[PDB]
Amino acid sequence: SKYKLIMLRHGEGAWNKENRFCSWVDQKLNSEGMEEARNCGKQLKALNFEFDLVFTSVLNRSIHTAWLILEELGQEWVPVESSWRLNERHYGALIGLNREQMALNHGEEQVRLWRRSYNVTPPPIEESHPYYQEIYNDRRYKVCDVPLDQLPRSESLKDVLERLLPYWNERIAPEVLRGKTILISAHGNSSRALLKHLEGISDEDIINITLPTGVPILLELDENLRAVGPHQFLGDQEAIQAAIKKVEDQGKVKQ
Amino acid sequence: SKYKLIMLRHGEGAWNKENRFCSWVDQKLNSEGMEEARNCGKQLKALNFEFDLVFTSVLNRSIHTAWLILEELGQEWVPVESSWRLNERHYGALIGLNREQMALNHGEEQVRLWRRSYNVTPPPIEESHPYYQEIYNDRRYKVCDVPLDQLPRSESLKDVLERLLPYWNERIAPEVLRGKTILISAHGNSSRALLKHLEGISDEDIINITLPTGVPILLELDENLRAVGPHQFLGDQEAIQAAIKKVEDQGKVK
Ligand SMILES: O=C(O)[C@@H](COP(=O)(O)O)OP(=O)(O)O
Ligand SMILES: O=C(O)[C@@H](COP(=O)(O)O)OP(=O)(O)O
Repeated sequence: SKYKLIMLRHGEGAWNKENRFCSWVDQKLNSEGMEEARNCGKQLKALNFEFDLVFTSVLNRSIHTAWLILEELGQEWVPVESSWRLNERHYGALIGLNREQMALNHGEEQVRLWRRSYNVTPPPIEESHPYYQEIYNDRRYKVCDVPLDQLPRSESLKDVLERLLPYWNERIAPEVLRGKTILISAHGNSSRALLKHLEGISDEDIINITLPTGVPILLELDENLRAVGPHQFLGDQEAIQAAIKKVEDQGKVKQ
Repeated sequence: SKYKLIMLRHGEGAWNKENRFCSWVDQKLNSEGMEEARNCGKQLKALNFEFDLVFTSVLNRSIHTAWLILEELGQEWVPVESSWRLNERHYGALIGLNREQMALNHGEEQVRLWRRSYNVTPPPIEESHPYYQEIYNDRRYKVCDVPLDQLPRSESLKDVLERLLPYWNERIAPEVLRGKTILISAHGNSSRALLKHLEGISDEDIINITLPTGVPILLELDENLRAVGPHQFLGDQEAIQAAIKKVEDQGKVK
């Protein structure tokens, strides 16, 4: 048989309007991001989706996005599970910094490696970093399945997959094989990591994949939980392609 | 108090202005009801509550109340679990009717009996009722731990406790004993039901218990999960007392 699930990246936040890496900083959605979530819900309602389970990260923007979608669907009673393993990639010391500023300071090539490469690891975030405390003093990281001191201080996309894959195999994949309709409300790079795995994208090719925000991602899997075909985006394709470019352009020097 | 837990009933719903028995009909919170939820979260945050698990009914107003509370607490990550067993008492045929109009026509004492009695079972809702289809056709009841045809069509407060107690004993109680701080976002009568049980309130005394909306109810339990003392409403008692009278007045003429 074949199985379909929905994956999506939450919408806008104050920091991305400023083009700053947010990552593990628990920023809330802004008005726009909230609306993008509701629009995703309306599209899903149009397709008459009836979810059985929802998985999110422990970053509140991921959870609020799910809640907004469920409300649009009148499905607020559907079980939700949140895990740090779906958290956006940890950008380490790059957290809070302006992407275009990084391109000017280190060049576009380096920035593209930091943002999209598979193996490159961002410099780790140190205790002196402006957002260090706000992150590691939060109780949500004191009750994860890994000790607080063992949580990453930065992650390469490969690092993300290593901590996300076990969660997918052990808690999400089984539900898919049981025919459950699943919604994964994740982030830009945690989503790319999952896609890289399910579609068997190469270490090299994954660098060219950029996901637009607030856009339902359609993915169909076979009996072996491997992608039957490339992931697709639900909505106006031209607008989605333009949004993908805007994300890419955030790491480019003006011209 | 070896264990402490918070329970509360959600604020005003979409039918509150009309003062109609909502019960199993899935109406959403109105503007005021949302604020009541937010104020609850603020009050809980001021008292340093850190929840580890939240239980709600499957009625959206109860879930939304929990979500708003969690947001004020910055605890949106805390696990939430929902069950029809925490649903408000099923008002049967009385669903959709105006409380005050009933009081006018049948007498305040009669309506008070229907609302707070422990043993009186309201007339069952019938297929001809305006809100029957809307309730029993909903997918949330298709995936219950009980067959659709087995779900009640009306419930006395005693019936409510009977289908709520199992959920408490099997899912909630164990967590409390594990030291977890729990929040129960329930309803006017399902909350009364749980209180009767936990505080060992008599069949007669339970009739005089009316719970205010949007007010956190602190319950302190011992090793046997039995209330050590009476439930405590967290907030200004005078304002809380008025919130209670508001509920009682819903069944009074004028
Ligand atoms: O790291 C972040 O803040 C972005 C991704 O940024 P880029 O890797 O695309 O630059 O993830 P999001 O929080 O928007 O889901
Ligand atoms: O819908 C209901 O019947 C009320 C209780 O009504 P009364 O027994 O207080 O009249 O429960 P709620 O929806 O507010 O949680």
